[PDB]
Amino acid sequence: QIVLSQSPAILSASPGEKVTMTCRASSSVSYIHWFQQKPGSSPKPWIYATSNLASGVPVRFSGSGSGTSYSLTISRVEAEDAATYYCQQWTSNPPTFGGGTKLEIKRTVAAPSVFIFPPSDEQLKSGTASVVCLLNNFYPREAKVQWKVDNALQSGNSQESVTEQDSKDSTYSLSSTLTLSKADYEKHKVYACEVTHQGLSSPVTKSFNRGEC
Amino acid sequence: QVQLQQPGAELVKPGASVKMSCKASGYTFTSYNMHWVKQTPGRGLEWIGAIYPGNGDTSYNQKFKGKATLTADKSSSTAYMQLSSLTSEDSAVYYCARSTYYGGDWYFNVWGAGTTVTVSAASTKGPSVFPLAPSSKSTSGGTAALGCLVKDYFPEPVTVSWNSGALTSGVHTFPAVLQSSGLYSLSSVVTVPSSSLGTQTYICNVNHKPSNTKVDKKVEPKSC
Amino acid sequence: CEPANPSEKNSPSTQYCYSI
Repeated sequence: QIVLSQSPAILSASPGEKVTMTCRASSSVSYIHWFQQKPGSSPKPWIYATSNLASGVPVRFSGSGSGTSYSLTISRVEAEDAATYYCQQWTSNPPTFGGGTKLEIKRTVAAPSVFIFPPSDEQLKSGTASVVCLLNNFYPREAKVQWKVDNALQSGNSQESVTEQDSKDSTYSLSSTLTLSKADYEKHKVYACEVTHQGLSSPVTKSFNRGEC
Repeated sequence: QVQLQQPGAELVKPGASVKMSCKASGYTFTSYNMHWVKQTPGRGLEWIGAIYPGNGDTSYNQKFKGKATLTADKSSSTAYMQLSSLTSEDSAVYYCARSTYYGGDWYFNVWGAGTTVTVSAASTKGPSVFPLAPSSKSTSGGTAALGCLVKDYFPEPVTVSWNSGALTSGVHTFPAVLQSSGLYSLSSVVTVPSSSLGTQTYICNVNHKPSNTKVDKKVEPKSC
Repeated sequence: CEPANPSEKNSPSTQYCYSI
């Protein structure tokens, strides 16, 4: 099986930029193929036979190359281009795919809209208390979510989760939920979430007093 | 509509075998080669094998020669791939894809949505669904945020929608997280205009097929 | 000589290919 090496692994592109990604093969191949894959979905035929565009693929895309060196290039990067692009070859059996180059949009700065969620009544009626902090539609990805309990910073007892970059606005969303026992949850009054991000003027704090409302 | 239909997910016990389907429509199933591709975050997209439905002829990648068996049924126009004695390394997404045009060279121009396989001995566990209520806060706000905490379920995946699919804009369903307990947790939020919190009723619908569990939760606003 | 696409198995080129 021929080995296809792609580069770069991650390609950061600002909306409107002109970028290119390469694909190299362990030994010569007659044609190279490109597929676009957004997460949760099947990879889509994007370029076939080195230079041809698949159905519904914009003129911004293009591809060329020969022997062991090929490339895909976007003339004008747009938001809906975020995804991993995969290299592919049919010259040898078994046909092989490349490792993929992930493209992410470096859009303009965007502050998160922060919301904090107290544990439900049904949840404590089961012995567990989950407190969620929501960071909505922000960029860049780097954001500091810090849990404060009775004015004291917490650590290690909370997990985070991030969505993929949105195809229309190119931002991320993040959920950070603190989980602790009913018994321990009842030992404190003020539960807060502190957020620092490039976008907001100053670190914001959304909080609530246990069992007040 | 040339299309390839594959089931969404399958939970397999380590040691067992699983036979996956891939129904085709919109073209004559016997004049095209059907291919199967494996996908993992660590080993990427791997070609498993292919079959020609009009012959029964099959082609394999040496790597999956003793792991996969490819078959095709003419009358129901379905392709099948049987995975034997599955181990943790077999947990992945599996695609079926038709190839066409030997001319220039072949082309994977029609793919299936992919069937996600999880091999685990663990028992199926339904999700507990709790509401993430939008408080009134100190902040007046123009838009409030609504949510649903779908936690302690196994195995993936869980489908979450809003108002029977009527509300889609502004929804963010987060990637599941395997908790220390070996169960998965997930959250689904939506932003909506503040003034609608008293007129509209927001329901989150959770579907966890692998445990035959369907729950509809009302997330009740809180006057704070 | 072995084709990735099974529908090639009986082609003129694969048969010629086997005629090494």
